[PDB]
Amino acid sequence: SHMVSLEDAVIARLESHGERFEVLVDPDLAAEFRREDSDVSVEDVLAVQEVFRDARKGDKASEEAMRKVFETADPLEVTPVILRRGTIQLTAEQRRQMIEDKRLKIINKIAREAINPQNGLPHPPKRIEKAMEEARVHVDPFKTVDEQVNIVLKAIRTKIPIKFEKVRVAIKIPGEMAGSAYGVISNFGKITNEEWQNDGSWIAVVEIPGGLQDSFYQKLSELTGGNVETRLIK
Repeated sequence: SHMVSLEDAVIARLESHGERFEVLVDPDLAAEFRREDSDVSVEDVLAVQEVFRDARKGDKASEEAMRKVFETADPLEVTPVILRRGTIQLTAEQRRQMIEDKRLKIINKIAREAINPQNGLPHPPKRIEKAMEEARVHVDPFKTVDEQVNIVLKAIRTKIPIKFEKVRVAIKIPGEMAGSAYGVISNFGKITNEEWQNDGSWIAVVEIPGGLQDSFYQKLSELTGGNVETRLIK
């Protein structure tokens, strides 16, 4: 059962005519809540169901002040307005930790999904990282990894040849390993076709994120102790 630690909670703040209203929120869930068509409930976003004047100092808002500003004193009705119209306040440590966390996740997600369209091959994480530096990418502490991946990809595509692309790999493995390979495959992609062979081996066509071509081969080879054949489809 999930909860934001009080250490990890951030503040969402809304000011009206010089008066602050603040709530303590899970930063990941708060970011999701801000997205279009999110299924995250406000109850899951809030660390406590209380509206503060100052959330770090613990001074809380009057019901009268909330009614004046929001036309409601219900924290579950006030909070969505603060989240959608307000700002996010981070401590120095939180900003540093969040940027670092998201930076690594962005590098990995790009490395996983991307290929070099010139040769069809993956870019190692280190290459993506180097491109981000060249493009002087600033990672945001708060924006979701999903949103930032697209921003960052656009920024680095002038530095390196890069595109998100799924690829299809045909694999051939001994029949004894087919059950086991299904489990490995499910970490990497989706089986689009599979056929037991006349000779007892098993062939599967697997659609994977293009940046995983080498990792996929490595895991399959380790599983089958080298008893695997792979090729890119066509």
